[PDB]
Amino acid sequence: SQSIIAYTMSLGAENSVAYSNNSIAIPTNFTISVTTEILP
Amino acid sequence: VSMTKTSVDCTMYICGDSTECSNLLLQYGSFCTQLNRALTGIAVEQDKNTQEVFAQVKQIYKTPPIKDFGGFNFSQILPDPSKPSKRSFIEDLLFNK
Amino acid sequence: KNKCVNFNFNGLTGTGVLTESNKKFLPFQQFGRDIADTTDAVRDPQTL
Amino acid sequence: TSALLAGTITSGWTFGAGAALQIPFAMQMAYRFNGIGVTQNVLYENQKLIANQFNSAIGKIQDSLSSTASALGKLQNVVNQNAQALNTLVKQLSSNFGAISSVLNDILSRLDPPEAEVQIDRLITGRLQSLQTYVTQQLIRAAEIRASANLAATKMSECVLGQSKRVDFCGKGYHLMSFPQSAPHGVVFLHVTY
Amino acid sequence: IANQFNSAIGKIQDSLSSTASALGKLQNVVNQNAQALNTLVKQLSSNFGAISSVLNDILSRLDPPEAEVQIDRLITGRLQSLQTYVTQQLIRAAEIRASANLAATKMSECVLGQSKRVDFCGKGYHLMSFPQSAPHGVVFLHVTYVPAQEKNFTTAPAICHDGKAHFPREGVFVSNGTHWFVTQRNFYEPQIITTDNTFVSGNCDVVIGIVNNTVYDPLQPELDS
Repeated sequence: SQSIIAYTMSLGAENSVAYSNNSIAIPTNFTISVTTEILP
Repeated sequence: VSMTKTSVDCTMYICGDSTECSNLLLQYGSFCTQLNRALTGIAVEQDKNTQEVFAQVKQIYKTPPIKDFGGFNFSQILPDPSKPSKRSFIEDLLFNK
Repeated sequence: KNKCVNFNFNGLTGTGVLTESNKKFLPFQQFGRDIADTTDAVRDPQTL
Repeated sequence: TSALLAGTITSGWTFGAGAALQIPFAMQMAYRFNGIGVTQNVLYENQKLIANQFNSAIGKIQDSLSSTASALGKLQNVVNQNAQALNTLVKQLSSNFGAISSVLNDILSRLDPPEAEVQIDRLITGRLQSLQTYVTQQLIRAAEIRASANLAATKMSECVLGQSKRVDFCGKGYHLMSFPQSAPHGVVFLHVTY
Repeated sequence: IANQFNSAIGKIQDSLSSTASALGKLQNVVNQNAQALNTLVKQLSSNFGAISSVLNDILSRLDPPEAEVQIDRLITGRLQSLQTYVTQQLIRAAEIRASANLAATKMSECVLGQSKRVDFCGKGYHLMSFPQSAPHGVVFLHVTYVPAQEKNFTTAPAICHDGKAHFPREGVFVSNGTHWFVTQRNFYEPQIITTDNTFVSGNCDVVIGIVNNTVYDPLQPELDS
């Protein structure tokens, strides 16, 4: 029940966040990442 | 950032629908095939150069309805949602000049 | 017209499709040319 | 481009390092002023002056771009260099390359088989050289544009998604922030400097 | 942190062992190099309008007055096929040369030091890097710091204690709804608002967004001594 489909490319989801004159978002936890990078 | 993506048929440019010309061109080897791979490889780089520049973020953001930015007027840089093309007043000057 | 055909005119030859247009040829002109010396217009030798 | 503005204007430098954190704009510049060895008292005490200076400076960009035609000379040369290669590629078809005539029909329909093949062998060898000259040119021009994009890719990261301590990289003077703008086959940065 | 790091190293082994397309940048180098070397060998079998592609087919077959004409066509064709190869490899070396100067830059800034260039030594805030060799290339493991969980807080630029505006020295003011603290921008570590964590400048009648609150004096308990 599969086939090939054509569509308009998505640019990513929308994550509009609140903005105001008096609000701030400070993090409470963290996380260590390890990203790979290959170069010739 | 980018160039105009182009491709050229190495046969039709030389032999303009000529069977005799094509029969002789076939004896020259893969000169015809090499030139399509080069121009094709170039066209891919002009599509990568826009992803490595503009697509620095997978996540899309938007401005709020109330544009309170401490007295800074960004209306000339931000896009015009009332226009057909979602671009700014300064972007209009660049796509016209 | 509106069909891929060859051309054998009084002074022009090639292959392409003929369509009506708003161009105009002088009484002392038969066929036109673009910037690259390639033909893109022609006047019929029998009809106007 | 509209996203990077909404991130820079409202989140600053955090959306380029994970999730986007809200920071007001008047509080953003206070960190940025501290990012160049300037205490942030000068900002809050003079917010009206910083805004009138910035908004007045943005207006000069419109008048300058709308009046100076040579401003976008870098992107027009990229288009002009390519078109000259295309027309040059087509004009060579009209050349004979030492043959009887540049047209195959004037040879194939005129001369016998064993004679026409020699005249055709020159045009094939001549026209094929014009392509390798074109392909090699665009293959070098694709290297210059590739370095200009890798450069702009860095400026969209260091200057836009943060604050650069590199001198004369993100604009002349002490850098605060940047605001990109699109263009045909290129980008245009609006660097802010102190 | 030690467990978050050792856990991430294990994921790299899984991704590299399963996804072979991670090293696609290095396969394109050997493949493009091999295609060009194969293209030359195929060009040898081409006639270029001559009687035959082989030399012995012409040297011992035709006479020198006619063999030199046929031989000249192969030499004219095979020689152009070299200039097309040397030219391509001579251009590809530039792209490799730019990648080496870049990789050398990352082996200096990202590895031998701590960089502050955004997204240069890996996505996020850079801490360190660990290089790893590979065939005809180099691999980096960029260790980074990323905040994960957020919380909304009500902030302010300055605080009015008794007519004087108290700006912070490090971090920024926040509020849990009723009480105000000082905390670093990139981590929630609240502290009591005191004269040591602040800097006085001006008065409350100029700064915008200022609020009224008290600043704790460390010399308070000495008054009752």
